[PDB]
Amino acid sequence: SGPVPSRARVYTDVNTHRPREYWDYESHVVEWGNQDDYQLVRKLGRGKYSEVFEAINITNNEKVVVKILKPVKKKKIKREIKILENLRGGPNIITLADIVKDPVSRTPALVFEHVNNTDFKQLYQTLTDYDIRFYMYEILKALDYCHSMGIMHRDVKPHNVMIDHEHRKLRLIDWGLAEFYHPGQEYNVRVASRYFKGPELLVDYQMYDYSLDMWSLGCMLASMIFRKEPFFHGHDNYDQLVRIAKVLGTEDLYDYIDKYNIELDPRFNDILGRHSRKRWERFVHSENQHLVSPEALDFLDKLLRYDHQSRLTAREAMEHPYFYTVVKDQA
Ligand SMILES: O=C(O)c1ccc2c(c1)nc(NCCCCCCNCc1ccc(-c3ccccc3)c(Cl)c1)c1ccncc12
Repeated sequence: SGPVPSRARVYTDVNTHRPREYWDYESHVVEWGNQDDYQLVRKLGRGKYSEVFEAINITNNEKVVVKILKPVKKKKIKREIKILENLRGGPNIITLADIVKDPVSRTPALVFEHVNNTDFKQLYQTLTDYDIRFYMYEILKALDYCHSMGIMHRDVKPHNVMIDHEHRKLRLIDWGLAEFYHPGQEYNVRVASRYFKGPELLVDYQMYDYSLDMWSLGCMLASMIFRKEPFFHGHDNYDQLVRIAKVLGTEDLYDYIDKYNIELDPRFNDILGRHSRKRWERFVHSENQHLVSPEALDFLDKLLRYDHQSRLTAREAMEHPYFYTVVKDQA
């Protein structure tokens, strides 16, 4: 008869109450600066939609990052631009500094603030239980902010979180998959990295909301405190749901399906099976116990839920006991 609809249980109407121009990005007009103000120094990394360079602004001699965009639909470029401008200034959101086009190739590029990225190779062994709480809280500062601004990020993952540990500075980057939230809108489920896709993505439930981001955050936290990168190591989109089902159990998954009347792809009909809801203690071992704790496991369990309505919000997460220590130190 159809899927049951869903509404975000926070920030539901934030966008309706704004002027059309806030979220109607398709009609945004963009001011292309001259790429010749910036000279590229070196390639800092590529990806599916872009390549990133360290660059220098020749007018003020300042270090900077230029993100040249591989061809995407014109709407998506305006979308990312509109969203960085609405989010500009917000806590731990990367700052868009300029929007330039190349003179000859006419290909567009966004110019961002430079962040001395701390080497994550040596950062994986000098990570204390406090540092994970501290930097997890910084991510929620940014997630709660953009959720409160009506924007879901949809691509939270390690490669999209930068840390300058020297100065305890964190930045949430790549907003090219982010969208505005609009009650009742149906979204594209083919988003995010495969290991961070939320169950609502894998069962093709299009009416999701900010809580999508909390699942991803739960996948990161789990890989951190258990030192298992990635925590749900599926071999494709279908098996990714099975890898989740082997940890969360099937009983809750089929409950979720019935609650929202989601019709399950028949490809799933013979690979899910019957699996119990495991206990988090299974994943705890000598090399990772120094980060696992009763609070962390409680906080993790309240993030990784099938039903997107029941995951904590970003604001609820900050008020969890897991962060009681970093919240007092910020005083
Ligand atoms: O496209 C954009 O908008 C954009 C904007 C600006 C920049 C950009 C892209 N790309 C840059 N270079 C790409 C490098 C890859 C990121 C490295 C991943 N970082 C691991 C990592 C560590 C620790 C944790 C963690 C989590 C929880 C608790 C403790 C630690 C996590 Cl989760 C991940 C860049 C460089 C310099 N300046 C600006 C930008």
